[PDB]
Amino acid sequence: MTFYNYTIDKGRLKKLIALAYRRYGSARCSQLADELKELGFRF
Amino acid sequence: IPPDLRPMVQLDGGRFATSDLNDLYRRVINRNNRLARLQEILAPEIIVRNEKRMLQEAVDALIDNGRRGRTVVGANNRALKSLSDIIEGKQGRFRQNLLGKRVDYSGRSVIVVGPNLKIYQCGLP
Amino acid sequence: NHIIYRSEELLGAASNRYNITVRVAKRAKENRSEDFDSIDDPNMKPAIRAIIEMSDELT
Repeated sequence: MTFYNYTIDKGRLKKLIALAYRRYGSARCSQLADELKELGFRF
Repeated sequence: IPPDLRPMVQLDGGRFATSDLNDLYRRVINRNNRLARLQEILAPEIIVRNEKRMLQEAVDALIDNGRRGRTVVGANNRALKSLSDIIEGKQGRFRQNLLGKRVDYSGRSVIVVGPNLKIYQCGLP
Repeated sequence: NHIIYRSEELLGAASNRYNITVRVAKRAKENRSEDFDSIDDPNMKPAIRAIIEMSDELT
């Protein structure tokens, strides 16, 4: 898959969520946003 | 109108709580009976003419208060609610009781943050 | 977490998102009327079982 070797901000996270809502669906997209939520809270 | 749509209930304390439609119907009936009394006993035409004008102003205040002439007021100079006033505004029948209602099986509380809790899940007290 | 996956795959493969909801509600009413006896389980509601059975017939 794509590696994303750069610094992450809000617009790039929105791009990743909008890309995950193209080939996976609603529930996998919500699960990805949940994992990114807990990762951002932890760090 | 039916009497249960213009209710007259009693409060704890002995005072009765009335609706404004009863005063308007009472004015209409009072002026109608006085007009029949004046036409029965052959009153002069300046008295029967003022009684018909007053009945005319009484029917207009029951339908639409303050549309043509002076607004009929109540106890603290508050205008009486009429048959078009109970339906015509944002506090009327359409916007307060038909397009939006108060519902059963409902509640409310303040909200707090819910981390270590999934999406599609709410914490219900 | 499997029931939201089954709901997403049931909504995505339907011809109309508003007809499949009525069909799930009708099958859930049939599942509740056929299971009128008390021998059941709280973790399998009739609507959840209807979504499960319709996603299993969908494949």
